[PDB]
Amino acid sequence: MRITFNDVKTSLGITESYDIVNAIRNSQGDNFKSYVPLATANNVAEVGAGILINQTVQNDFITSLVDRIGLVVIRQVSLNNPLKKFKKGQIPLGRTIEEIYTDITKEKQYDAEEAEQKVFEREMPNVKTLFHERNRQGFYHQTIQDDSLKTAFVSWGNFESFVSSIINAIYNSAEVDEYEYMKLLVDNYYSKGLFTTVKIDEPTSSTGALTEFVKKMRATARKLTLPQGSRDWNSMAVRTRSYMEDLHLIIDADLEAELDVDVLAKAFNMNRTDFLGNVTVIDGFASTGLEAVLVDKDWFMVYDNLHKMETVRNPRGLYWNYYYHVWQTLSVSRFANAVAFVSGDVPAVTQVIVSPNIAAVKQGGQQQFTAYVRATNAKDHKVVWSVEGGSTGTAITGDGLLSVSGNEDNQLTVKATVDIGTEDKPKLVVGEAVVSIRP
Amino acid sequence: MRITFNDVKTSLGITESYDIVNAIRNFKSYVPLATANNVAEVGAGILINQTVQNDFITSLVDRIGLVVIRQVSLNNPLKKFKKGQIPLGRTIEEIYTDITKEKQYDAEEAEQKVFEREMPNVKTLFHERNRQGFYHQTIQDDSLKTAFVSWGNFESFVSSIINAIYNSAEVDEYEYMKLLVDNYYSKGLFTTVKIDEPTSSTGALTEFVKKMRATARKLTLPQGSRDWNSMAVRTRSYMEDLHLIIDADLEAELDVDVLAKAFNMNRTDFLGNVTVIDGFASTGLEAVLVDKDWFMVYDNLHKMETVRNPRGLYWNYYYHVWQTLSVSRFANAVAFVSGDVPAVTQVIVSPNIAAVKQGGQQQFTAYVRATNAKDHKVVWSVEGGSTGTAITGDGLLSVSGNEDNQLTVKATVDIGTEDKPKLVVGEAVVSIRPN
Repeated sequence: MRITFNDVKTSLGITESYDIVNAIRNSQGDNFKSYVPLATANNVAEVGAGILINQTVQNDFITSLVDRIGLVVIRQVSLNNPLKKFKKGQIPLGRTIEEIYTDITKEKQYDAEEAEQKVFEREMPNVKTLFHERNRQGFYHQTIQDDSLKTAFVSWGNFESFVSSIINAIYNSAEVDEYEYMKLLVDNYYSKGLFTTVKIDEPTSSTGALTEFVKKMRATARKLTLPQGSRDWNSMAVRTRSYMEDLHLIIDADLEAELDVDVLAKAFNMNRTDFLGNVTVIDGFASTGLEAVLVDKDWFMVYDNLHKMETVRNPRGLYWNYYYHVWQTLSVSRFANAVAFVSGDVPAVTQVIVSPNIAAVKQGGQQQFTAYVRATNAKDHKVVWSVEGGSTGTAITGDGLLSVSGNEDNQLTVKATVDIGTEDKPKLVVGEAVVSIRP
Repeated sequence: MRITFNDVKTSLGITESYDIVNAIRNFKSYVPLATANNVAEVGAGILINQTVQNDFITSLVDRIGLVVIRQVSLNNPLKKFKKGQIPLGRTIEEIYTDITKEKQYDAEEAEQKVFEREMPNVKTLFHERNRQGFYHQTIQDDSLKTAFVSWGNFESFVSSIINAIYNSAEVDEYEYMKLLVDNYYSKGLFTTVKIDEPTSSTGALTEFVKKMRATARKLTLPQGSRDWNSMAVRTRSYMEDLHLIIDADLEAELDVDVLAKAFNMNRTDFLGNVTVIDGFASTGLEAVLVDKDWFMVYDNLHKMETVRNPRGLYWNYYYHVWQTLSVSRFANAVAFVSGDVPAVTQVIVSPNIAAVKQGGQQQFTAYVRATNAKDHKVVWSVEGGSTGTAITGDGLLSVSGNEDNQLTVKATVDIGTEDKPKLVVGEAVVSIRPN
């Protein structure tokens, strides 16, 4: 075991542009005339960028002696996840999380004559539930041959520094992967089309477009925080409210650079033009038309289940193995407000939602379904209704009222369809709910 | 085979939770020492880091499982054949003085000789069979984290990790016993009795029951039989010490009653004396009746050893059980076969191995284990090879002088015909000492 290299030049990963060493020596009033008086310029130009591998150099006075290393420096770096503030506590027990939300009811009219026989009747509350599952299990592996690593150092201080460098690199890898996994949530959430999209033209195109985007964001942020709530900003179409201090706007660096260079510097009373909520900056989104995402604090459903470290020793090879196990759940809540602020060409209708997604109806029972259409334009749309139960005698009317025949037992799917395409080229956006028959 | 937390609770002198592990291992100031309702504290302390978790789980599984399994494997139904650790210096040999008559009082006859010895102890060697194996099982970190929610989950986890190994070992013990019985029958030291397919008809069943009763009454004769047993050494057995190993089909066909009435016991004390196995896989063997001291087992060791895989985040624990099985050559053992067994099974020489001088004589007698009342003649051969060293037809062997080799007396019985590819013989070693 003796690794040795020979016949290597100090220009390995070098792609020269104009050969400054030659450019200096032939100048007549050029910009390089300042380096003409320099005597030992060639050596600096040769080894001024460092070298990748070093060879044994004999001393210039006594050739028997060999020049030695005079300084050893070990570089360290620490990396962090800027989205780590969006995390929550640990859940050591269980692999799933259940989320329950209850909605508002409908007002009735006072009637003493009819209150004398319907006293014991019942009204069922509107309650919805969602589930989140554990979806990340990984580990990081590193080996350390401390016994054979002693030949590379002459001082005991650098040995533990070098091993701690690897130990810290493990955690740096974990942090980087955690950041990427958290960004993947926003990316795939936009990919699935569950965001509420606001159409802007282009941020980095003109000052007018930039200030129009600012106005649109301000109006949207104001609309989110109304005391009576709204159903236009969450994928579950429930009446919810958000607070100004809990609103986070995620943007990229180019956007803030354009903002503060163009419209913030030249603005008297700049507090009337800047963003409202808490502003976070990242290195851009993977999606095409995404510019800035406005979300609620509760929108994130990230949890960590396992973070452990294990060590193994090999008595034969004299080395240590380190394993770092990380288990996590990555999820997003659909009960929180979320705005996409997209700039490219978007469809007229993004999605349609049926308010009751889970139904439990008896054989002769009835159910009511309401449809909410997320449209990107001021124009309206019409919704058609259909049932794929499979049996005869059951059907739903145009207003979403269901009638079920007794002599049937199967899964029923209620589909609401909206047509957004032109004639001869149909384009449909559909939403479905599952109904279970009870005997 | 169905052991639960009650079994470990009775095996140990404790109830419910225990802190002996953290008392005996720092590790003390890592988990709470209370036996109160608190379980989140103990769970967090156990799972606080991998070193402590591994130490606790290893100590627990090793010590507690060893103690519990060793306590519970000695209470199985076949415990009367089970002994403790093997005694030192066993010499793997059995010695048994043959019971003889008493000499009549005679002063004139006695005054001639007073230092005369009486008889050799006609001892033999053990028939042994060693066993060593392991089972091994795995436990995960998930179903250790999800075991401290309530105090019942922990005991359920303990029972789950014990029961599989315990029942596997209990099942394997019966198989090892069956293989030992099969090997003994293959050797052929059982004394044979002919029956005819007890399950073929109801008459065959009652014939088998009557034959079993007659054999038991002959075996339990107070005066001694010498007819049974591997070698004719005149041993007697008692009624309550007879143990029966019978096939599953035959046991199912037979009723619990009348079979017990064939002996002097009544059902309740007969279920503990009858053992049922599924198949013998040996020609036509049906049921074997052996003495209580015929079969013995000594447990060399039991051990639990654990190792953790951190790449896969789990543990493996191995249970190694080593023990030896022995069968006595002086105990009664009747085979009760049904088939085409030869008329003569084996000829046995009573003197067995003997020592003689260069000019002595020795008397050899033989016992033939014949399956029929028809008498068979025995011919004596000297083998050996010398001049003047010969054995007559009555079994008297005379050793000639100037002899240096070791001879082997043989007794042969012919049960063939004009073409006789069969020969039953019995060998006897005679060692000569110089005069």
